[PDB]
Amino acid sequence: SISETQVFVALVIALIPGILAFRLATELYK
Amino acid sequence: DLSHLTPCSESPAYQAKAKSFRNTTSDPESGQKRAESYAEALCGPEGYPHLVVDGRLDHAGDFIIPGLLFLYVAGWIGWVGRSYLIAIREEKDTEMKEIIIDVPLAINKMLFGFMWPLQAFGEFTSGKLTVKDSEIPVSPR
Amino acid sequence: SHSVKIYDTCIGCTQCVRACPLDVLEMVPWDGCKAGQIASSPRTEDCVGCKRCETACPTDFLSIRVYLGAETTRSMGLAY
Amino acid sequence: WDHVFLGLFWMYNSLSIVIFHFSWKMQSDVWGTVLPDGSVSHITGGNFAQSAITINGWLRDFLWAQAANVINSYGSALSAYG
Amino acid sequence: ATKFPKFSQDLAQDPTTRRIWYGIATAHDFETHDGMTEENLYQKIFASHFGHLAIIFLWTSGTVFHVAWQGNFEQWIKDPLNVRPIAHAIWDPHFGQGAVDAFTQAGASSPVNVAYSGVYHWFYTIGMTNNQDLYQGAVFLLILSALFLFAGWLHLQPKFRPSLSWFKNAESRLNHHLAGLFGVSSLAWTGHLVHVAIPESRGVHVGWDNFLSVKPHPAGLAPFFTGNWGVYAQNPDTASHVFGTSEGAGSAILTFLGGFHPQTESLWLTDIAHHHLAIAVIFIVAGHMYRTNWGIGHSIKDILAAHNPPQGTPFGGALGAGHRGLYDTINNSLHFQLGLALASLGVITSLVAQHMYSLPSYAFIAKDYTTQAALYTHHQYIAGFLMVGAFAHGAIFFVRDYDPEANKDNVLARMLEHKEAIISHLSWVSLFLGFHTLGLYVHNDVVVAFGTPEKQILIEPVFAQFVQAASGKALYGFDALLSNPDSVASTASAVWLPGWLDAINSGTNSLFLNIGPGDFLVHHAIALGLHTTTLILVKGALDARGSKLMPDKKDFGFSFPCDGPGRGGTCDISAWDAFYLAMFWMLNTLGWLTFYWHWKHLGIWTGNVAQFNENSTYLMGWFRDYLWANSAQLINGYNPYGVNNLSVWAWMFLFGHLVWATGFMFLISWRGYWQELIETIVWAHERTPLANLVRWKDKPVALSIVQARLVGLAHFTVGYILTYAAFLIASTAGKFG
Amino acid sequence: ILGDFAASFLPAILVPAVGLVMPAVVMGLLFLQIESEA
Amino acid sequence: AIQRGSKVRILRKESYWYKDVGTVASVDKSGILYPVIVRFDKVNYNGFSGSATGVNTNNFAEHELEEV
Amino acid sequence: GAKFSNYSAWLADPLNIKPSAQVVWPVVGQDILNADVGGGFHGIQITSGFFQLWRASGITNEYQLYCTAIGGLVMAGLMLFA
Amino acid sequence: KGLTTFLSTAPVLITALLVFTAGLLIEFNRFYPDLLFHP
Ligand code: CLA
Ligand code: CLA
Ligand code: CLA
Ligand code: CLA
Ligand SMILES: CC1=C(/C=C/C(C)=C/C=C/C(C)=C/C=C/C=C(C)/C=C/C=C(C)/C=C/C2=C(C)CCCC2(C)C)C(C)(C)CCC1
Ligand code: SF4
Repeated sequence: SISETQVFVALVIALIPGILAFRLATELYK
Repeated sequence: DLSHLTPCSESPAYQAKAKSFRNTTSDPESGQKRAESYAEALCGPEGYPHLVVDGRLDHAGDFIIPGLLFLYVAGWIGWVGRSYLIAIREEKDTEMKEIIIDVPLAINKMLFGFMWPLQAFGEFTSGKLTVKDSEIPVSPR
Repeated sequence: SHSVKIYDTCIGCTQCVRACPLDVLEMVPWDGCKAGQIASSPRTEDCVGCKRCETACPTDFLSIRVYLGAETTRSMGLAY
Repeated sequence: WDHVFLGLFWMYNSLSIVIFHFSWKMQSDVWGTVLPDGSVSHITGGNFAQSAITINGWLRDFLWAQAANVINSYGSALSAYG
Repeated sequence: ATKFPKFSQDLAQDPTTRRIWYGIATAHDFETHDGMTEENLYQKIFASHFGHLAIIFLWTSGTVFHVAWQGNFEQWIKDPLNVRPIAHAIWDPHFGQGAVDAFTQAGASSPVNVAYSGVYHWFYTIGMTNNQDLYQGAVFLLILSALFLFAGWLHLQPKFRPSLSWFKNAESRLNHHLAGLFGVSSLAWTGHLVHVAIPESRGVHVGWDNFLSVKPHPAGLAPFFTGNWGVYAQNPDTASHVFGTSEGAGSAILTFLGGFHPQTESLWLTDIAHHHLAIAVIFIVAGHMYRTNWGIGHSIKDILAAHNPPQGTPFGGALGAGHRGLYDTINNSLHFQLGLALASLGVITSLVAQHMYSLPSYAFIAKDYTTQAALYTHHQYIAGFLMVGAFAHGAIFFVRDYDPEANKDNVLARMLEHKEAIISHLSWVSLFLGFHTLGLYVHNDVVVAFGTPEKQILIEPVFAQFVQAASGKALYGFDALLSNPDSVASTASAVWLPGWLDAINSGTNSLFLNIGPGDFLVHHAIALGLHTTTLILVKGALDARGSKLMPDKKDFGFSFPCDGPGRGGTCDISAWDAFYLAMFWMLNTLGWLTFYWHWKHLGIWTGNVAQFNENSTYLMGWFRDYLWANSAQLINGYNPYGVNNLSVWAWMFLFGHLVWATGFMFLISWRGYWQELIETIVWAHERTPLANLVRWKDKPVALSIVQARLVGLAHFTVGYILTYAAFLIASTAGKFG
Repeated sequence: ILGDFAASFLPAILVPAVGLVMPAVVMGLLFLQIESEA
Repeated sequence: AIQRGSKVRILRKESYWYKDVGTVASVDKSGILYPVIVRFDKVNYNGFSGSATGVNTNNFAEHELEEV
Repeated sequence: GAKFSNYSAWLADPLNIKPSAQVVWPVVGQDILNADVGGGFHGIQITSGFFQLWRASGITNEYQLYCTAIGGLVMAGLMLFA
Repeated sequence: KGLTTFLSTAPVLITALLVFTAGLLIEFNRFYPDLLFHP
């Protein structure tokens, strides 16, 4: 199985599409 | 050659069913008459007659004879209806005998409706069967 | 507000004005008809869009024609 | 007229629930045979107390269970009902 | 004076609740937005594409991350035929002890969900072995989704916003989509197959560390350039090969047997790689067709304008002007491109559904029956969605993008010229299928009910059985073109035949099933469903611009309620009626074919195929032996005596019934009853004490006519898929689970 | 019930966040967005 | 050639009797846009829902017609 | 009840004979719809409660049902004349 | 005289036609029952 740290690593990796989805959605609004 | 479909006489599932065929009419041997009459068909593994529809002969009785019989009867009905509909047009009061059917005209249309394919071929070759695309109401595009 | 447009295939039968429940329509003089009048829709901001005028029009396709557009508090017909 | 049109659907719903309540309550708690000991063995077995409180109980123990007769009626005297 | 919706100012000054509902539904219709040019339209669509690809990649990343994290991919690869795949864990505050005990399944110590998408078989087939290889794939998909998000944000910046000429460059887009999106991607998947998937099927771990060291063939890249390509097909996999390990394994990376793997009951991975390399070569060659910058190639406009049969041709000028006016009509109209895309995608999704069940490509997926059922039903319902949307966008193209001046007497204009000859003949074929399919079903029902099942009209589907025999099935004894070994096709150099013939003549697979009289009638029901759904869709697409009752249907647009009670009554006359009334027919047709697939495959998987073969000829056998019989373990998912693992599926069954029946409220009851009701509710709110302090900013009105048709349609649809997915999954998981 | 998978406490935090907290935040924010004037 | 009682075919696309033949009831000689009153055998869609009656005549222009 | 029923048979043994008042003509396989209800009578088991109504009315033979049918026809003709 | 016009209406004649057709089919399936196909 994967480790406990790999879950938190994948979460902070997932913040990079988390921020960029917020950046695309506001520019798609404009 | 339909090797999966056996004849019902040679099929050992049809003979088990054919003892217990119920009578349909008041005739007591109606089940036996159905059992002997359905033995010339093809039976599957269930023991029930199957119909092969590809226009072959020795299986034309499944579809070709009933199909041609229906085509004659349906052409009779449609041709007598079209003949009555055409005949009641050009006499200036058509809705009243569209709603209340003129029986003496309808009888003469019906009993002379046996020769529907000859009249259909005559109207097709004469051009009086089909209305030209100019003289017909068409909806806007 | 809805757009009530009156076209030139109008016989001036005044059926649209009598069929109108909110006084959207009226008759103006018109030289292009036998009846000498055509329908007009000045206060079309009061049009709800019921198309009773389109129901009463006797032309093959309707000389008066309602186009449902922006919705206001009068187009919805709201008492509240 | 259209309120009558909708009220026909709602009387269908109302009276369908009424006759379903009847056909389950009487079959589960009234109708049945009498054992020689004296106890009553009902048609379904008194399942209205625990299954008529759930929609799944109404679907399973009433609509699914009691329609086993109407779908297996073919080839029998009640096949016109199927 | 309300800022929502920003894109529409007609809805912004709406003082009612219709403003919010219509700002939700007109958000993605960028063409009707206020102050929208074509140049901004195409760029907003381009960025929405990147956002949608990022949503797809995030969904895939979440799927792989939940297989890696809280699934059992270590335990499943040891016993793929017995261990149940875990999708994800369940954290529910509402569970009692019974639900925690019931959902603690598949060898877990936690409430978990059993995976029915079958991505476990896909991952095991493509080369995934442990959870770390899934975790690195999930992280890579997260990076890919972030990359697509940054690309979409970048292409909204004015430096990188593409011009309108770039978007309408069809020749370059087709070249890069056939050569690069279809050819380079298939070539890369061939590289993964011969580099990872085929050696991992033979026990050889590769990974990202050893792919530059492990050589895929013993003769690596030397027979490729010399020309003797047969070296890659010299030592194929033995029939005694065991998947995931080295015993029985071959060495050839491109075999061409055309059969099934005897263990996994799936296609060979070397066959898959050879197929992908062949289609990658063909797609690259087809990608070198249209001229872009280097003179040589094709221009689509010349191909279209040159394709009109001249005078002296036996068909003559039957097409009129031919195809001139196309490549302007298609390229200018986005709804034409969208309809063509959705039609092609629906057809290939239907092909995916019809091919992944008969020709499985994943290891041990033919013996996971519930995965096959979920995959077939899931792809066929989506194919029906795409096909109805294709026709809906054809209707949208006719109502707001069709120019009769540009399309003058071409094929597209002459479709509208006889637009109702098509509708009349499609109505005829719909009635011709419907009257006689229902007539034979009702006849069989009546004679089976009357104790005489031998009086049934049982028709053997001899044409499709002839097709089966022509593909190599010797069961029907036709001896035609592959059934006999002495045909011109059988005596050819076709070396797929030793694998294909014993793959098709063995009854242990789903390849070319035995079809009988219960397959003829359901196929004609299917033909009735497609013809009738096509009748609603063609009828509304061709009558989109206008017709005899409503000539100016193009002035009100695609989606309007009605045109009043005048002219006899005008309910459902917008071209949106085609979509609205064809969702029902598409769902009915997909219900018919998915009931067909599920009952036939339940008879196959249970081992008792006679139940379908004698009971599907009449509708009471359908109603009893398929619905009532297989709903038994479903509705007993929770009873007074306990809770099973199918309690969530019984709950979804009832939930789908509730949503489907709630749709009837919006579809049968109509608007003014509810407006008259909400007026009394508004009076009650404004006249009661202590609640008239709370005042609405927008005036509560009933849902509009099109909105409520859509809401009832969405309820009907969501209830339909939810209750059939629940019934399907519980029916074939309570038995094979 | 905590699972045998790694970081089993994360369903106990994220599921009430995505099921209760951020839908309340999104409905509040979208309510303020769709009901604000001008 | 347009005179009262002459059978004439309609060239208005949007009309109910497009490419259908009706008789002429009256032609107006004043300067109006649609002077030719044409009466048809069939009836239009016009009327409320459930109405068994409909109109069967309309005014047409000269260029909207052709004499048979 | 007078002609096509087992009412005289039902009055002898009302606990083991089902009420039937409609026979089905044997032209197709609908002769199976004639249920075996007792007393050597085949027909459709009616559920209208006419048999219990006639037992509560004191009707003992089918001639009293035939007279009531004749009186119903006379009263129907009288109502048409009125 | 006005009765024959009522008997010449569409529902009366369609009922007479359907009763005649159903009677012909029923009298055929009594005397010649169980005809699934032509022998
Ligand atoms: C769209 C894809 C997808 C979907 C459907 C799911 C669904 C699920 N996840 Mg999630 N998740 C995903 C992506 C996905 N995830 C990815 C890419 C990661 C990062 C590696 C994870 C990390 C993760 C953790 C660590 C946990 C879950 C859990 C959950 C469950 C409840 C949701 C929750 O509270 O956590 C959501 C929490 C997140 C951090 C997810 C963030 C959003 C992701 C990245 C995708 C964005 C969703 C979508 C594309 C945007 C909205 C679309 C809109 C139109 C609906 C549920 C089974 C919980 C669980 O297992 O409970 C039993 C849990 O604790 N997820
Ligand atoms: C003279 C009568 C007549 C004739 C010959 C036609 C012929 C035609 N119709 Mg039909 N049809 C008619 C009456 C007629 N119909 C009536 C009464 C209805 C209303 C129920 C329809 C409604 C209709 C539909 C909905 C469709 C057709 C279609 C068609 C075509 C294919 C045949 C078919 O599908 O049959 C189908 C026939 C029916 C569904 C009903 C027919 C009812 C009977 C058999 C008609 C004859 C009896 C008549 C009432 C009385 C006869 C007059 C008598 C006093 C002498 C064909 C051009 C299809 C088409 O456009 O294909 C190109 C099409 O989609 N028709
Ligand atoms: C070779 C270079 C190249 C490539 C790879 C791409 C790639 C792509 N372009 Mg692009 N394009 C290019 C150059 C290229 N283009 C050029 C030069 C032009 C300028 C004229 C365009 C202009 C352009 C436009 C205007 C648009 C695209 C879009 C897209 C995307 C298409 C949608 C998608 O992701 O589907 C990918 C789908 C597949 C790979 C599969 C297709 C269906 C297959 C063949 C059916 C069978 C599937 C098979 C069974 C596999 C199953 C999978 C598995 C689970 C079993 C994709 C990322 C769109 C976009 O913006 O997206 C962000 C779009 O708007 N491009
Ligand atoms: C569609 C109409 C319809 C049909 C077909 C029938 C058919 C049936 N009814 Mg029924 N009934 C109906 C409407 C209908 N009823 C209505 C509207 C009422 C209310 C008045 C009743 C009340 C009624 C009762 C009370 C009983 C029946 C019974 C019967 C069954 C045997 C018939 C018989 O001979 O009973 C003959 C029964 C009687 C003569 C007793 C009725 C005497 C009542 C109490 C006096 C009513 C007087 C007057 C007409 C009503 C005035 C109303 C007042 C408020 C002013 C049969 C199933 C009987 C049954 O189920 O037996 C098993 C039974 O006892 N019906
Ligand atoms: C309105 C419109 C529209 C719509 C429509 C639609 C949507 C359509 C679709 C359609 C479809 C989607 C179709 C499909 C088709 C298909 C086909 C046509 C196929 C064929 C095939 C074939 C022919 C095959 C052959 C073969 C082979 C190859 C091998 C084996 C054998 C066989 C024979 C099988 C559009 C969009 C255009 C545009 C606009 C207008
Ligand atoms: S739609 Fe109604 S309110 Fe508006 S002009 Fe016509 S009749 Fe008057």
